[PDB]
Amino acid sequence: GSMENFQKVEKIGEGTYGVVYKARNKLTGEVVALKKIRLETEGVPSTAIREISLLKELNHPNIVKLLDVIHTENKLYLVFEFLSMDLKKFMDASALTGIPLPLIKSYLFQLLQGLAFCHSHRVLHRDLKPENLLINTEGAIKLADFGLARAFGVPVRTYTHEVVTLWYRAPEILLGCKYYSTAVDIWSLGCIFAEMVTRRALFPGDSEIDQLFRIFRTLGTPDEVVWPGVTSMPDYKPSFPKWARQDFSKVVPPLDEDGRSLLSQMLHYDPNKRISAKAALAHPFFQDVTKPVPHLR
Amino acid sequence: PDYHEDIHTYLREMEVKCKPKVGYMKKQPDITNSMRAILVDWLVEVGEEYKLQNETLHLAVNYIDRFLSSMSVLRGKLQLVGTAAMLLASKFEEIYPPEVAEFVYITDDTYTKKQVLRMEHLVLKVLTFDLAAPTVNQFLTQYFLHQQPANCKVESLAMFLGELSLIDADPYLKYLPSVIAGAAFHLALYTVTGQSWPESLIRKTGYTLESLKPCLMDLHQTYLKAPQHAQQSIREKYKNSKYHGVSLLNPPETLNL
Ligand SMILES: Nc1ncnc2c1ncn2[C@@H]1O[C@H](COP(=O)(O)OP(=O)(O)OP(=O)(O)O)[C@@H](O)[C@H]1O
Ligand SMILES: [Mg+2]
Repeated sequence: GSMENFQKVEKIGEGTYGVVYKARNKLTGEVVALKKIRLETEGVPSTAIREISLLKELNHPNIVKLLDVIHTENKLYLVFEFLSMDLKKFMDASALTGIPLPLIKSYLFQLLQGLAFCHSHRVLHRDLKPENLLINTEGAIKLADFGLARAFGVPVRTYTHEVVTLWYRAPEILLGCKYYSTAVDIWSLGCIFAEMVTRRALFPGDSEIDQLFRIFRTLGTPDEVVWPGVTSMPDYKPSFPKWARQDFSKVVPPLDEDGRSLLSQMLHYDPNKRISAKAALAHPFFQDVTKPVPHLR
Repeated sequence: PDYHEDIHTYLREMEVKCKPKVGYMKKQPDITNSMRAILVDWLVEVGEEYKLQNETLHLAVNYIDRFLSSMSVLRGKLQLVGTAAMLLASKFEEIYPPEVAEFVYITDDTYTKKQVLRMEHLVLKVLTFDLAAPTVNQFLTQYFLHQQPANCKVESLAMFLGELSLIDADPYLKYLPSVIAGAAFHLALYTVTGQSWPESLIRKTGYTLESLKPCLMDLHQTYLKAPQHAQQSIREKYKNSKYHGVSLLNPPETLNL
């Protein structure tokens, strides 16, 4: 693979380094996404080093496929399979009518399959959100954007304290725990599950403290009963307001019993008790899952 | 809990795939095991100076041995390959990797910034960006979960012994990381507590003391002879309280195996 066989079509995003182009293989007809990464006199960005080495190990139907790395003097192109839309654009197009339940359930099932596979291959994603999930016309949804991902160890050590865009960021990151692990990706998926149902973000804070207080007002302020060791966490304050946990049926009102049960396990405070992606695949919420095509262009 | 078994299984598959060629030094016309030993010892000091993770060191040595399995290098360039490998491992593994200038600086200006950057690119091409390799370190930390109860000295001593195996391609290039970790864990356990490789790890790994014996016999000798080895940076490093001063523990005279 090389640049002469590709014909650029249009800009479809700009992460950094920075652009992503839709392009066409002239000899095979394959449509692809070209992520350009500009080569700072600091060499290859660590984000690209991780993104590429992790992607080369992850071959799964629900993880975006890295096809090739075009590798010249001043430029680095990543060639990906092209997908029509991101989940964030799809939810905007569904503004008024909403997203059919069978699609939501199909997408969650697939996201969980994708994530279980990541976690099984010792990879933390760390930036799950709607704009990083890609959908095609056949009804697939795929994890994309592995620029914040990392290979973890067993047991984990302390990793980067930043991590996860704020709205989707787990309480254990927000409370500054020295160790976090696969549970943080599940927390993000639970937020996205809620968001597919309501079509607005579950906890849209603008600062770390605002984000915590929104979580506390929805799920109750955690005590040592619900989350042993929480009151000793670095950024825990005994002055935190103590909100009652509200009727969980009020958090995402259209959800029925099985959906609520599943959502409650993904948003459990204690990362130890929080459901794994593997165990969630077997939740009764999925007893009747199918894979419909999206109902929209 | 979840994924511990899946991850172990996956690392056991990948370590076969990421393994350097056992013969490679005999195909290198200009460098030797002795030169490699010197380089690896220097990388330990670099790790000391910049306070890098142990995992970063094991990754770098893995990148070097894989690079040298397909690329002939002259002795004056071996250190450049080592510098780029350490830079890559740092970018992969560290929260705060040192900057490129810091890597140029510690080669005592043998090389330029442009050389280091060009070698980084070359090493990535040759490895085809396959950077997520299993190390002795990554097997050790899983094996540590099977202690009863956890013992900081056993852990530190196992890491020390795993690190010593990095220095000598003869014989260690012929053993898989999971096997070296098994030998280092047993030997540490035996040294500090008198206990043996636990049956719970036989269930997990499928390795017995019988199948670990060849590696363990080598490692035991390495341990006995460590104070007389020409490379001393690992012993110095493991005198620090960070590693519970384990390099000052006396090796056992015999193992019973
Ligand atoms: N394979 C693909 N097919 C179609 N669109 C894609 C693909 N990869 C990326 N995009 C589009 O480009 C956007 C940015 O790419 P990506 O998220 O991988 O990188 P990024 O650096 O995080 O960018 P951003 O921060 O803008 O999301 C995505 O949200 C998506 O809309
Ligand atoms: Mg993105």
